[PDB]
Parts: sequence; structure tokens; C-alpha cells
Amino acid sequence: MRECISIHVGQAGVQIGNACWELYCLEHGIQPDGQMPSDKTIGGGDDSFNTFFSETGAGKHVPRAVFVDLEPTVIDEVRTGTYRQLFHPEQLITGKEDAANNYARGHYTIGKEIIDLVLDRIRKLADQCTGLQGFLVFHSFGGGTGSGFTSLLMERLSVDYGKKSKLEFSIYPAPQVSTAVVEPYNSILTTHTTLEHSDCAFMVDNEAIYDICRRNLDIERPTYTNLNRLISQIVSSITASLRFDGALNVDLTEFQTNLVPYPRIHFPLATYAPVISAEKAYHEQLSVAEITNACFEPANQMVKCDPRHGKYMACCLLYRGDVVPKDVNAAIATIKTKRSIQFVDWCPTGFKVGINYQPPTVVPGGDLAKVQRAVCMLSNTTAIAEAWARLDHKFDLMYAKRAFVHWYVGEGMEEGEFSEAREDMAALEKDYEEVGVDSV
Amino acid sequence: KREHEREVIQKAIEENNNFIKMAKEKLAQKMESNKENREAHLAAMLERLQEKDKHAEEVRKNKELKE
Amino acid sequence: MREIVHIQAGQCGNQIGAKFWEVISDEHGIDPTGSYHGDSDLQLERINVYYNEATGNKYVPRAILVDLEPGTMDSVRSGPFGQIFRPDNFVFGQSGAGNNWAKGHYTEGAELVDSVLDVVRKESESCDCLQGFQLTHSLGGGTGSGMGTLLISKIREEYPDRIMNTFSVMPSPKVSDTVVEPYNATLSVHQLVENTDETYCIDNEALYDICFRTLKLTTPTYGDLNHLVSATMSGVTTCLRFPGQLNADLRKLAVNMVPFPRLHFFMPGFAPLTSRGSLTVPELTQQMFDSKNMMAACDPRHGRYLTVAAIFRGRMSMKEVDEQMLNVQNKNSSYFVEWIPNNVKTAVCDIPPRGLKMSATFIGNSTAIQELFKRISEQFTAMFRRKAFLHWYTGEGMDEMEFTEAESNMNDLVSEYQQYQDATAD
Ligand SMILES: CC(=O)O[C@@]12CO[C@@H]1C[C@H](O)[C@@]1(C)C(=O)[C@H](O)C3=C(C)[C@@H](OC(=O)[C@H](O)[C@@H](NC(=O)CBr)c4ccccc4)C[C@@](O)([C@@H](OC(=O)c4ccccc4)[C@H]21)C3(C)C
Ligand SMILES: Nc1nc2c(ncn2[C@@H]2O[C@H](COP(=O)(O)OP(=O)(O)OP(=O)(O)O)[C@@H](O)[C@H]2O)c(=O)[nH]1
Ligand SMILES: Nc1nc2c(ncn2[C@@H]2O[C@H](COP(=O)(O)OP(=O)(O)O)[C@@H](O)[C@H]2O)c(=O)[nH]1
Ligand SMILES: [Mg+2]
Ligand SMILES: [Mg+2]
Repeated sequence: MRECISIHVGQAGVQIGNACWELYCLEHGIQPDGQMPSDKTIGGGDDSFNTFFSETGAGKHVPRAVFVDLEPTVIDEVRTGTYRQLFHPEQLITGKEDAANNYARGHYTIGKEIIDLVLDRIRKLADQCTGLQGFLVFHSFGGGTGSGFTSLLMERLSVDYGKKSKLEFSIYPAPQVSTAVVEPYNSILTTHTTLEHSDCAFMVDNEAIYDICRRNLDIERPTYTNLNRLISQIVSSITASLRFDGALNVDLTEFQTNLVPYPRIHFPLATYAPVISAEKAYHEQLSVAEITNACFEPANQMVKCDPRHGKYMACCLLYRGDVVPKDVNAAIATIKTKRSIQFVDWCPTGFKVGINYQPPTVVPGGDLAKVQRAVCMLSNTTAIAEAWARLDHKFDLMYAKRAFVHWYVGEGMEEGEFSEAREDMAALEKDYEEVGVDSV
Repeated sequence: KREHEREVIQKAIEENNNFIKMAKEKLAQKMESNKENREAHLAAMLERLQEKDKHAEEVRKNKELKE
Repeated sequence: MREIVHIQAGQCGNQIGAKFWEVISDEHGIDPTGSYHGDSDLQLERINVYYNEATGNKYVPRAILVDLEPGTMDSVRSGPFGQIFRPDNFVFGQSGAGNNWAKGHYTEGAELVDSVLDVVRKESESCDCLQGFQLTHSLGGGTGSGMGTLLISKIREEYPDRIMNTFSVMPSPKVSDTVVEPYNATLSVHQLVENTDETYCIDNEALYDICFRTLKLTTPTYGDLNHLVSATMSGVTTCLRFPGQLNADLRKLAVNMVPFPRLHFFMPGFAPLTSRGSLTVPELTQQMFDSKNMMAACDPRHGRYLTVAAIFRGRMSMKEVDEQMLNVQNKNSSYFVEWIPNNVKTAVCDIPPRGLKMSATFIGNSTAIQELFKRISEQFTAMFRRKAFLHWYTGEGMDEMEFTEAESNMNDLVSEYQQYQDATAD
């Protein structure tokens, strides 16, 4: 029961999915061949990790996941990689021609040729679930597949699965590792098209992860591997409540109840601590107080914005490792006296706390030090709208000249889809202003 | 109260079914509108290229006449 | 994989085409006999883009050699790498073009174009997923100018959803004496604006000035000029031939470089460039943005950049490359349009060229390219003013209106580049 299906779309989604499933196997003691010596339930079971792994008769624990990309070279690395025996070939779906950084090609010209096959494979995973809870969709904003194909999939998923929950991990574009000038276009197009089909979306700003890797890990020029290994730790913290059980464990859906006050306001701000190198961790044992204080340092946010200049509508703390409530409550009490935390007047000001006792782990040969305790804060702040504003401004600069629009029109799109998507973003920015105004 | 309980859950079913239905129709309209637009652009491209082919035959026909 | 079909037409096209296949065969470890003798698996990872794999583990260029006279193609066959080409892909006539665009486009070229299309289809049908075509030719002659643009329009009829890319050599009186070259160039550019997706402008005036002024070559030969083209052509195709993230295919390159369909004429550049009788990341960057290193006779500080692609080759600090690329953009922000944010993309390839340890290739879409077209337009209108040499073209069936329309279309191209150079955000 309570199974979750993961769907990794495009290069970013696939490569982040690689880091997540590797980290999941290490956390659960699953070997690269899928065997799990600790699991005495052979062929099945209702353990907490069974929400993310199915089980075969031969004792193989298979990710409940689909990998889809419109070109094959990235998923080909999964097919021949270390964890190639983890997945069945039917879970790794590829085309031959990618979307060329063009939302229109991912949503229409190329994506429509493979969408039925993708839904068929997703249906095959769903049929093995006794009580499917929903989907987790990993994709980039900037790519043609991550933007165009994802929105097509999300539209199709609403039709085939009704109101079944759909969560996103979305990769927000950054100039340091950007590959296309039209990434602001694809971002606005896919945000508008997916908005009504997503229940909750965790944006991950590549520039924020880039800075964290440079500043906190002393990495001169971070690679995707550097970024993805950090992103997987944050994804792990968020899904840990689904994959482990405990007395103090709080289900992600229960955090979701607090995080989403209106359907469109469903973009939580994530903050993760501690991100520290092995050299710096060797001296320091970072306490509950220290990692909690770090959650309110804006330099540790997954999206660059200033919460001090916004208002809070929710604040959740997801602890993992050697953490007891006594120390959490003491650390929160110190935070509330020394930190600028202003809530809107229409919601309570408490912090919702969850604790997973399973300590975090790291992939061998990584840069993150192995720590005894960690925490991911999920907050709903109006300040995250600053991320939309930066994208909308770049959209406006290009669209006023209709720059690159001919590539989209040539694939069948109309200018009206651009203006319609941009007005939806304007309304969304306006929605974030209104929810922060005091009542009367 | 029993009839109100049945009207609530009937409303929930009707709302979900209406969301599915309207999402299915909007998507079918977008894919059809996109298919027509892209085909129309490819048609205009070929018609311009075929206008160049007839012009190349009028040039060859014009050279033959002046002999 | 994602196959490109290569076509070379005319004397110049087959000349720079042969040099292109030698430089990249060396980089991929392919010998003149088609066998692989390299030492890195990165050489074979994307070899299918430009090479077929035949029996005996041989690698055959996916190339088609076209000319209206056998002279240039016989020298290619008996050249250094002549044995590597597929003998069935040699399509040549006998009559010749006589440096007449009308003969290449309408009469002698149209007589041979169907024979060229037959071998195009054979190569394209054998493609897992054809991405498009690249054509090497000159605009000043007859075969490459006239029949090259004819091949472009005929291929675009059968592959309308594929990318059409050209390496077009612009005529200059510093290199060629033929007087009707401004006519052939203007008639060809009229076709390239409509039927190609991206064109590298290989200006012979720039190649001469680089050889003369920079390289201290007193008497530049065609071998000298083509030496620069091969270094440039190797550079601008590195992203298509080796594993990479940026501009890895022709369509992604077009989406990054072409903000408006008609403005698809790129200004290529290379660094370093110094005479034989005479390096850091900051110096590579400054040189690659310098007018003296551009393969088009255009000063980029006379216009503004719409888009730029910069490829660094060799072992170097990526952190330093990122800093220097941000540095040159911030210090020269006036020369980049503010309404296209983040319009400079940078790639790094580990494997350097043969002779150098570090190099840089520059691909720029600059409104200063209008200086190149204004030069061709000025030479065109100086002859069309007095109706000079028109009888070579009317004798093939052409009317004066075609010349007027080609002159108006290129004048409009100049106005477009000026319109977007003057565009502002606020
Ligand atoms: C390219 C390059 O750097 O050119 C200059 C020119 O300014 C550069 C700066 C150099 O340092 C200088 C000066 C050399 O001193 C060097 O000793 C040296 C190299 C590295 C040779 O080039 C190589 O070996 C490369 O790997 C090369 N492949 C070929 O060129 C063989 Br087709 C390549 C480059 C880029 C991509 C793929 C392949 C060329 C050269 O003759 C010399 O150029 C010329 O005299 C020349 C004359 C006319 C036109 C063009 C060049 C050279 C020689 C002398 C052999
Ligand atoms: N964090 C992270 N970001 C990535 C990764 N790969 C790509 N990106 C980002 O994703 C954006 C580019 O989109 P991609 O996912 O690579 O493109 P795609 O989804 O495969 O779509 P197409 O290739 O155009 O068909 C850029 O902003 C990249 O920085 C990754 O592995 N990790
Ligand atoms: N850079 C370069 N330019 C050339 C070469 N051969 C010819 N050209 C130029 O091309 C123009 C003549 O075109 P040509 O190739 O002879 O025409 P075609 O063979 O009939 O198609 C002149 O402007 C020459 O300067 C070459 O090998 N290298
Ligand atoms: Mg991709
Ligand atoms: Mg000649």
C-alpha cells in the first residue's frame, strides 16, 4: 500500500534520478543487482521501503520508476551503468531525436510519438500497486523534453489517474550551467501548462546548488554530478517519511496539508543543512541547534530569494538521524527569538516537526561529509515568487522582440500560447502578493 | 442529513469527472490545433519551393525561345 | 546516431571540403584507408555523425562530391585522402559552369541535379536519424554558387524538416579577378536567406588580410586561405563530433544562434593566429573576440551581438574560462543586445587540435555582418548600374527582374540587421 511511482523526464530528470536511486539503495541496503539481504519477505511485503521498491520472486527489489528521454544517450548510461540490473528494460524508454531545447517539440512534434508508450509503461507499474498514492515527476524547466514532454505527461496523467497526487521536483535554470537561450521561454510555458495538474512542486535553483557546492564544499567548478549528489540528499530528506517508518515520523502528505493553502500556492521553499566537507566535519559535531540555525541562512536555500522580504504561510522541519524532540524544541525556541520570521495573519505560526531516526548516508567518493544528523526545512513563503519574477523578466525582454519565437511557431505553436502563459505567471505573482496582505 | 451526505459525494464525483473531461478535451484541441499549424507551415514552405521550380522551367523555356 | 550528410560543390567547395575531411579524420584517428588507428574511445563515440561504418571496420565519410567539371574532383580523388571517399558519391559533369550562376542554377547545373539527389537519398535512407546537411561552396563561382543553391532548394523539398547548414565562401577582389562575382554572390545570398537555417560566412577578404597582415604571408595562396578554413571548420563542428552538452546537434545550435529566421549568417573566429616566425586563457579570450581573428571582414565593435558560441579546446581551468567569459561580457556589455539575456554560450573540449595545446573557436551572430553584405552590394550595384556583363545571364533565360529582386532582398537583409542593432529594451 501507499506506493509512489517516480517519473524522470529528460537529461536533468534522468541524471537526478540516477543519484536518487543510488542513494535509496545505499539507505536501504539494496545491492546493485537488486538483492536486499535484510529483507526476509521474499517476493513482496508491506514494508515502508516497498512504497518505492517492488519485489520479484527472485528477491530483486525494483524501483517503481520510469525513465523517459527523447534522445537515448543519457538513458544509455543507465542501461550500461553500475545499477543496470536494478531496472527492467521496459522502465527505460528512449527516442532517437530530442526536443532541441524547444518546448513545442517536447510537448507536440516529438513527444506525441512516444507519449502513449510512456503511459503504457506507467500503467504497468500502477497495476502492481495495491494502493497507489501518486507520482513524483523529476524534470528540468529549461530543456525541451523536461519542459514540453513533462507538461504533456502531466496533462495525460490527470486524465488517466483523476485527482491522484502528482508532485514535481523542478530544475530552475541558472546561467552557469545553462545550455539554451530560450530556457526562460520553456520555463514559463511548462509552468503555466502544468500549474493546474500539479499538487506540489519543489523547485531546485541550479544557481543556489551551484553556490552551495562552491561555498560549502570548496568545489571550484561544480559539475552536474556535484549538483545531483546534493539534490538527491534533499530529495531523500523529503521522501524519507514515505520510505522509512518511526514513531516520530510524519508523512509527507501531512506536511503537504500545511504547505498548500490554495491550489496555485503549492511551491515550497526547501533549505538543507548541513552541507559540509569531510575536512571540515572531522573537527566539528554539528548539533541540532546548529543545523536548525542554518535552515534560516538564505545561503542554504534551494531557491535564491529573500524570505526576510516576504511572509511565511507554513514552516516544516524534517529531521533525520540522531535527533530527539527536546533538542528540536530548544533550538526552535532560540530561533524564534533571534530570527526574522513573520507569518501572514491568517495562519498559525507554529513549526511542524518530523523526525526520521535512520541517519543520512553518502555515496562513496562524494564530497558531502557523513553526518550524524541533518534537516530539511520546507517553508511556504511569498518570497519564492522572486524566482518567477526573474524568469518573467527574461521572458519579457526576449518576447518583446519575438526573439526565437519562430522556432516555436514553426513546430505548430501560436503566439497566443506565449501571452496566455505569461499572463498566468503575472496572475501567479499577483496571487503571491495577495496572500501576504493582512486581513481586514 | 442522509440525502445531504449523498449530494456531497455526488458533487465530488461530478467535480473530478468534469476535471478529467475538460482536461481531455483541451488537450485534444491543442494537439489538433498544433497538427494543423505545423502542417500549414510545411505546406507554405513547399509551395514557395515549387514556385521556384516552375520559375526554373520558365527560365529554361525563355532561353530556348531566343535561339 | 544523429547523422549529418556532407556535400561539397564546385572548385572551392571540394577544396575546403577535402581539407575538412582530413583534419577531422586525423582528430578521430581515421587513416586514408578508412581504418581506425586512434588511442581514445572519445574519437569513436560520435563517429557516426560524419562517417558510415562499412565492412571490414572501415569508416567512410558521409560525403557527396559535386562539380560541373572533373578537374577539381580528379585532384581530390588523387589527393591525400582521396581513397577514403566512396567512389559512387563522385557526381561530376563535363560542360562546366564558366563562373556563371545561371549556368549552375538553371541550365548545366539543373541537368546534373537529379543525379546528385539520387546519391543524397541513398545516404539519407541509410541514416538511423538524419539531422541535416552541411554544404561547402563558394558564392563567387558558378557551380558552387548556382548549383549549390539549387541543391539546397531541391533537398529542402524532400527534407523540409531537416537542418540546412552551409559553409559559404564570400568573394573578394583581393583573391579573385573574375568580374562577375558580385553578381553570383548576390544571387546566391538571395537563396541562402530563404533556404538555409545556418550559414558560416567564410570571407576571402578576411582570410587574405589574416594571411597578409597577421601571418606575414606576402603572397597568400589558396592553400594558405584554406588552412584557416580547415581550422575554423574543425572548430565549429567540435560540438557535433565529440561528447558535449552545448550545441551538440545542428538543430540545438540553430535554436541557440538564430533569433530570427533570416538572420542566420555567422561570423566565425579562431585563436591563436600568429606568423610562423614568432598562451593563457585570458589571452585566448581577448584574441577570439578581436576583429583581427574573425573569418568575416567585419568589426564586431561596429554592431552588436545577437548570440555567440565560444568553444575552448585543450586542457585548462574551467573556472578560469568561466571567469574570463563573464569578464569579457561585462566589460563589453554595450556590444551585446540586452533583450537577449545570457546570449553567450561556452563549451570546453578536452582534446586540443594537433599542433596547439590550447585553442579557441568563435561563432558570432553579429549585426556587424552587414558590413560584409554592404561590400557585396556596393560591388553589385557598381556593375548593375551600367548593366555590365548581363548578357551572360540573360542568355541562359534570366530576366533583369531577378537581379533587381536579389539586390532588394540583400538590401532588406542589411536593414534587418540595422533594425535589431538599434533595438533597445527600455
Ligand atoms: C592552426 C594554427 O595554429 O595556425 C598558426 C597560424 O597562427 C597559428 C599559431 C601557431 O603557433 C602557428 C604559427 C605555429 O607556429 C605552429 O608550429 C603551426 C601549427 C600549430 C599548425 O597548425 C596545427 O598544427 C594545428 O593543430 C591545426 N592543423 C593544421 O593547421 C594542419 Br591543416 C589545427 C588547428 C585547429 C583545428 C584543427 C587543426 C599550422 C602552422 O603552419 C601555423 O600556421 C600557418 O603557418 C598558417 C599559414 C596559413 C594559414 C593558416 C596557418 C600556426 C604551424 C607553423 C606548422
Ligand atoms: N541539476 C542538474 N541540472 C541539469 C542536469 N542536466 C541538465 N540540467 C539542466 O537542465 C536544463 C537543460 O535541460 P535538459 O534536462 O538537459 O534538456 P532535456 O530535458 O533533455 O530536453 P532536450 O534535450 O531539449 O530534448 C539546463 O538548465 C541544465 O542546467 C543535471 O544532471 N543536474
Ligand atoms: N578560400 C578559398 N576560396 C576559393 C578556393 N577556390 C576558389 N575559391 C574562390 O571561389 C570563387 C570562384 O569560385 P569557384 O570555386 O571557382 O566556382 P565553381 O568551381 O564553378 O563552383 C573565387 O572567389 C575564389 O576566390 C579555395 O580553395 N579556397
Ligand atoms: Mg536532452
Ligand atoms: Mg575557379
